[PDB]
Amino acid sequence: PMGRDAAGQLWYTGLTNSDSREAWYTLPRAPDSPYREAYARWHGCYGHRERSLPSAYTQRLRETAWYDPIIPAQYTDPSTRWGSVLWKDRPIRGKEFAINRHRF
Amino acid sequence: PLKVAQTRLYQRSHRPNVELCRDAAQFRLASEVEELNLSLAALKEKLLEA
Amino acid sequence: WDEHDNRTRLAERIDTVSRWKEMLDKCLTDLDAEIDALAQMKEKISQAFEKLFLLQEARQRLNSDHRGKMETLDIDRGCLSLNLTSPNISLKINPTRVPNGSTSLQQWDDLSRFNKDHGEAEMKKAIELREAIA
Amino acid sequence: RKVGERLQDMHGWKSELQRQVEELVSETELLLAQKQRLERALDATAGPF
Amino acid sequence: ERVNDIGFWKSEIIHELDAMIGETNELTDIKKRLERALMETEAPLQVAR
Amino acid sequence: SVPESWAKFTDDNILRSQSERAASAKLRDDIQNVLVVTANEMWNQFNKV
Amino acid sequence: LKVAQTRLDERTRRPNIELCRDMAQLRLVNEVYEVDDTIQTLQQRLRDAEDTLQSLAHTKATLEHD
Amino acid sequence: RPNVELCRDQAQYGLTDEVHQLEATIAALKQKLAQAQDALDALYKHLARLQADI
Amino acid sequence: QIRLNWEHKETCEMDWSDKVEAYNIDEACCRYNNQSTDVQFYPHSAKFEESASTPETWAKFTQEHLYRAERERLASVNLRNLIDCILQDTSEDLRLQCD
Amino acid sequence: SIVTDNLQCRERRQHPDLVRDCVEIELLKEAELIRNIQELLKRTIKQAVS
Repeated sequence: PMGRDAAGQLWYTGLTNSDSREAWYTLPRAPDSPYREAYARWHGCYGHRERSLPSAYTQRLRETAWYDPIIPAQYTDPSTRWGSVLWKDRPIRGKEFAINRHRF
Repeated sequence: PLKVAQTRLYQRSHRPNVELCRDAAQFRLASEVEELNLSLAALKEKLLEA
Repeated sequence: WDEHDNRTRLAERIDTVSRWKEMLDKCLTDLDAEIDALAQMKEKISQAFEKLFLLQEARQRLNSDHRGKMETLDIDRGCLSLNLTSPNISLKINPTRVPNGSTSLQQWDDLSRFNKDHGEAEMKKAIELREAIA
Repeated sequence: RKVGERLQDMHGWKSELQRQVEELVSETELLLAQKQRLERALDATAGPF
Repeated sequence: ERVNDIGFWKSEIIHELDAMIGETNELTDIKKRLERALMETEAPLQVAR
Repeated sequence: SVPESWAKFTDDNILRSQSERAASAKLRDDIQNVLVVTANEMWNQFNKV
Repeated sequence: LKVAQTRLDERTRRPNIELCRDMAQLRLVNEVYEVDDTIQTLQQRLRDAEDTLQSLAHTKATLEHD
Repeated sequence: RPNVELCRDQAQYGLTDEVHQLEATIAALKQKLAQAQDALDALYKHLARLQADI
Repeated sequence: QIRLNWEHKETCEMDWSDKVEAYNIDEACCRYNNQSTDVQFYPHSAKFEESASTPETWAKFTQEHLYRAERERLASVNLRNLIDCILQDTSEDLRLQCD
Repeated sequence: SIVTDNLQCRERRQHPDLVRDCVEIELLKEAELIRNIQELLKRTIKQAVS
């Protein structure tokens, strides 16, 4: 309160450090338990949507910066990053011109 | 009629993005809610003096 | 469950119409090879010219059918691409309506097989023309 | 009564957009036949070349 | 899906707001009952004196 | 912020509002108890006199 | 490229609590980088098509004379 | 789709069956919502009398 | 012109598809009474509310959409007239040179 | 990675010491300087490949 009555009270949040994940052995609920239903449902649908992205895009959604600074990943990009080779065929009358010497 | 006016305001609030409007019904319902609250307060004062 | 089953039926129709498109692509490039070979011994001759005319108009009819298959695959792939939470979804003015060009499955694929059979017919008749002129 | 008058105006504009959508359907459906005639003319001009 | 999550959070907020308004006008009612009772308790003091 | 941090912030607000509703409910029940005890005490002393 | 990258900037006017980074930021930056890459490869292949048609025109010039 | 391609496949029967199921589904859900709000009204109507007689 | 017709068609179809839900909402608000049930205490709405339009601005938005729809229909008829003249010119000019 | 871990660790403090002191200013300057430097390195690697 804001009064002459005043108390410095600490309070701990619900799904942090006080609740657990669901299972059939812990099935129905205990009414005394801080089961925060809103964060539980939201984080369930968030995890369902979260599992689709690959792992570098998961660790960009973490707190500390363990991610690779360059945005395109190694295992997804078909081209080499900062590769110097590029086959340019000079047009000369006579011999045969061709394309895509990178992937033959 | 407090229940009637509040439920009408709620169902009118669940409207799509362009048909949600600053309507004549909205001003009448706001005045109705205010008038019902003041009338209820006067009725409670009469009850206490009774 | 009903939405998943509708996705399965739509993908089945995609897998039918893509097969028809690729096999008509095969027939189209075989007609291109045939017109070029018949030209290369054209360079009896009146019969060669008039079956060149028949072969050209058959090629144009299968070309029209091939373009129709192209746009039909584009429409069905887009219709499966669209899903929950996109802006295009709306209540329609008349969802249930049978339009003017109503035809059935049997008549549709017998028509497509019919113009393919015509194509193979003038290919074969052209082959004994090829061997008679040679 | 305020609810009633807003309902009447909304009904009128809904029916008007119904008429406009139907007319645009009919206009596009009659424009497609010119493309059919165009393609037939393209065939019968591909022959004379 | 992002704007759907925002809408879910809005609905949670407005639920708690409705309950909160009910609490605060109940407590104002109890406070005015306490004031009326205080004056009624004040008068027998004058009687006893 | 990250979406988990954003969602935990709004649930912390909702739990604070729920806690304050709980404190007000306990306070109003104790107001009613103070009223009934006070009335009984004054009337008992009145009747002894 | 128009629609995706102005979608990004028209999103990023957000206030303090909802100034965040969801999956939409990451998917949109991947979108604009890959559309940019498609632009460069189609530009290069258009350039090589122009060179091929130059060779075709040159062979026409030397063959219609002979 | 154009003139030769309106094929009337299995998809049109599937879609009309889904729509035809769906108006009945939404109608039954509105009916149950009305029933539930009627029940809440009845519980208030007796809670008032209990609260007065106490 | 066919695809441009389609996209203004679905845009005006959006502006019509709002109306069915809003009309059902206002009709459901019309059928309340005092003796009827299903009215309740929802006290957020009087204190706090969001606004997006006035009736004249809503009507003006509908005029803008319907105007652009009618322009896009009429431009198609203009191009159809050009198609008529061009194909008659093509048939005449090929026949005269062939003869 | 080291800088962002310092940011979250120092932000997890208790109530009578959650202070925007000079340490948090220097940590923000570190985050900005690191990201500018590594993006400049990215562009320089592109030019050296070209």
